[PDB]
Amino acid sequence: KGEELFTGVVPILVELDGDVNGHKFSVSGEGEGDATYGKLTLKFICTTGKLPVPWPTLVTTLVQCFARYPDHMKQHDFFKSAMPEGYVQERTIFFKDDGNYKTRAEVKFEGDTLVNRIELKGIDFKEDGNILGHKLEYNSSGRTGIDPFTESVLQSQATELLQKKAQLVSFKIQGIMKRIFMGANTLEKFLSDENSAINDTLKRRMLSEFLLANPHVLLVSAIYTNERVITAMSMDSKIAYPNTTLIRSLKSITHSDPYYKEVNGDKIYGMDITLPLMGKNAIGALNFFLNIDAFYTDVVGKKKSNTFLMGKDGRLLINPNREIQDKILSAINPDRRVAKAVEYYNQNEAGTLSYHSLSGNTETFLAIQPFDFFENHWRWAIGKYVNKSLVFSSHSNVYITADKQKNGIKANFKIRHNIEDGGVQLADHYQQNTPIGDGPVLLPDNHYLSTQSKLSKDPNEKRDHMVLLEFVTAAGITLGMDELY
Amino acid sequence: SKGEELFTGVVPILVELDGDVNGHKFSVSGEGEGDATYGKLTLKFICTTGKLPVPWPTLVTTLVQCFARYPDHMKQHDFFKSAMPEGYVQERTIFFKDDGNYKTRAEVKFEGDTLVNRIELKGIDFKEDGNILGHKLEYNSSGRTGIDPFTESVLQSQATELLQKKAQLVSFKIQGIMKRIFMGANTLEKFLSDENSAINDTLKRRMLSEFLLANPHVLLVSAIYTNNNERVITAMSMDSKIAYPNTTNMTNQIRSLKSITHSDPYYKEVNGDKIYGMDITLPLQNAIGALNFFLNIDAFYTDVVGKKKSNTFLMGKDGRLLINPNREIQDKILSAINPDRRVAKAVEYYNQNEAGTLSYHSLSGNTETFLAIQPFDFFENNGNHWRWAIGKYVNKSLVFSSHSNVYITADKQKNGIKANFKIRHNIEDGGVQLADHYQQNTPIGDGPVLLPDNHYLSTQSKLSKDPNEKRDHMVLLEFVTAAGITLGMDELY
Repeated sequence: KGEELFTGVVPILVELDGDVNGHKFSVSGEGEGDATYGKLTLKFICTTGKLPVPWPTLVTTLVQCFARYPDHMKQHDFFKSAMPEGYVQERTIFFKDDGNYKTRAEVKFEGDTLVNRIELKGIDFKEDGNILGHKLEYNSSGRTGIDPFTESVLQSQATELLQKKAQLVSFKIQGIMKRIFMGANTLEKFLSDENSAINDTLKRRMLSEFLLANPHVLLVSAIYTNERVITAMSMDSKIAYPNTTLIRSLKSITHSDPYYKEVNGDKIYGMDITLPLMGKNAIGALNFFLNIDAFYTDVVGKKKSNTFLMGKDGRLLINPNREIQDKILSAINPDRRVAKAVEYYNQNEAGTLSYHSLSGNTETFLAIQPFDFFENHWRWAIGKYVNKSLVFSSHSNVYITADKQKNGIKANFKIRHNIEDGGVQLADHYQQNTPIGDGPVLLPDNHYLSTQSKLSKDPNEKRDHMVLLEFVTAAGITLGMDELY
Repeated sequence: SKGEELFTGVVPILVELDGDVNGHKFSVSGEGEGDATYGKLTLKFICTTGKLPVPWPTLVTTLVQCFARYPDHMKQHDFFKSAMPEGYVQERTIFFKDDGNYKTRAEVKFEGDTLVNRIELKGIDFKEDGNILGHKLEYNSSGRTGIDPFTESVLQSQATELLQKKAQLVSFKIQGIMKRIFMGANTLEKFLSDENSAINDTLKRRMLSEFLLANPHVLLVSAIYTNNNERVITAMSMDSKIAYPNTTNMTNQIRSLKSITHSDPYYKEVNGDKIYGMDITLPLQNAIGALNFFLNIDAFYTDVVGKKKSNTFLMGKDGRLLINPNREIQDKILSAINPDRRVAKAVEYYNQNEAGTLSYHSLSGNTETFLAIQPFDFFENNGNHWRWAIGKYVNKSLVFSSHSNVYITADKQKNGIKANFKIRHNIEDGGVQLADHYQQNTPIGDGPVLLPDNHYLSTQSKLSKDPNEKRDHMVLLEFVTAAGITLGMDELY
């Protein structure tokens, strides 16, 4: 019921009202979540001026409702269950040898927006100490609480997953293209030389069917060299038969370089694939225009995603950002490491690589999956990429446990903040979540939530601010008493 | 590594152990198979000298990491396979705390198609009344001694998701194949529907043959004309050749047809072979005739099961096995094959068109099986009729057993690898018997090998017995996988 509210991208708003040692301040946040992937993209601004505390101290306080719960564990999800009315989330954060935060928040829906209103009160802080003195670092470093084996598992998983998703897109593209070429061959067999057996009217019906069976094709023409051309074209839902006009040397399948075709007032990106009708080996040729733009949803999906389709020389055939379509990768991105992707492509070998992204000043991890769309001329490649600095950052964990007396959940965990020039500042978290409203909620079995966070800055934001990117995922030993926990 | 190429399929395993522990000489012979693709090992070990003087669990690490599953991105770090086929020497010293120690030297190499493991083991300084020589260790692991709950949470969740995902991926491929059949069938219907056109029967035969050529999962197709020039044009995909057989009161059932239909699955006799399939019959404002084709279900064997046998099945109405690795249970219902009533949860998933997992006891052996069911429509109803389901299953007791790990590190001097690890054997009335392992592997041949970056190998093992084996023996099932922080240490630490 609440899971249903987290099916697409959800707009996030967060308002924090804070007072630490008498220093009052306010933080406003905006962004979006996708629980399908556990992705959180957030920007926070301090509206009162300078923030009196380090930004890292307020991350756990500033939405576990966007945690990715594997389908087998979607019954242990209280955060989404409490939606749409919401949940109260109170914490006490003890900074060792310093003050403590007391937070009370309300995470609820206001229309399509998931809101997080927070009241925070801090006391007993040292004015010269790591918090009020701003001596904590912006992001985590060092091996303090990182299990190498655990991180090995998770990293290997991430890399395999990225590689697999690229493979799965390729297969889907190949499926679509296989059918086109299979049908094109059949057309070739009938249109070859069925003099009388096939009258032009019957030929046209075969051409229209080809288009109907393969919506990724815009038009198809049989060019006979009774020099003539029977052409069919797909206008919206409707097959029309335009009267084009005008081979010989052709003796093998060929395709044009991709280009834009003007149909109506739209420019459609595609390519012309011409197949000879020979006969006695050149009776004519069959040509069709492959609508590459018709693959947008097949490559990128219904929601924007980090997927691209790439051709000869690293040319972007499909991309979420339409502005870089038809542009070469190495000509758009200065980072010369991108050339590894064209190299993978040219060697018809799948593989990963790292490069700097123009969009976002982030290190990007990219999986390239080359594939032949017909059995380097007939070769494309899928690209799946992700924020490298996020995906291979350390995981912090919270052991979620049910509190029956309060129809809710509880959790205790330790955040370790890096101190300037050496050492760790402990922040001992105590949490209790209670639903808003007396409706049925899912009290879960014990399980873990695992978070990767990366802090950054908006180069164009003049005010005191934090950009927060996170992955949040749920894991548990729930169907496996076979290990004897 | 040209070695990895030797581990592409299932590989036969043989293991010979020659043992001496405090003067008690013994010999162990092992047989089985590995698939490095999945990290799967299936082994049976026999003691040929009589009773084994040591507990079987003490010998599982001695009695084949060449079969570890290495992710593509970590392949350059697979020393074990890179040393093949010439092989590697694997020496260990195993210190049993407050007791004796094993010294093993083994040679893991190829002898023909068989990966062999010849082991010489020498044990000294053991207490005759102690956990080893006194047989006071248990058969399998128990208790929370050295399992990180979080780590096991990750791995278990991964396993469950993976199993569910693989079922989904087979379903899509089946749907792909079926989508084209029905797309082509519709086109046939459009052309064969106008008998009053210039579509001569000869042109109809060509369209029918193309349909078969484009869709090799179809055995034959017939256009049955009823309401004028009573005739039947049939094409059949014979031995790589499209032939045109000549058939001549199912004429009123075609007259009765008012939507697409399929027969119940059955076996059709073509030549001397029974081909399992079903008839799909499509009508040509009434009923000019019908188009019928026979869907060869057996033609989906490789699409469902793969080139190597695997734990996949294709299931129809009432839990009927359409495709299965074991051909003997084809056409049989799941609930009528397996006594375990929990199998009915599959069938329930199927009827509700909802994916999900379940547990049941496998006829196979005495194994608890974990099964993911993925229902899917192979044609677009509000009823079943046009629904199948994929089943992916695995040994539940193995997949959700604890993982033991070894930190593999390179030894540059000896052109090989090294590792230290600790196994905790459960003591009968008691606690844990530590077994501190020290390992050093060196290649046999003087050829190039891959010295790896540091990484982990992770093993799940389950010990069992063959009820029909009268001799002292161990049945060992294992998963072995490789994991590492290789392309992301900087972003991390």
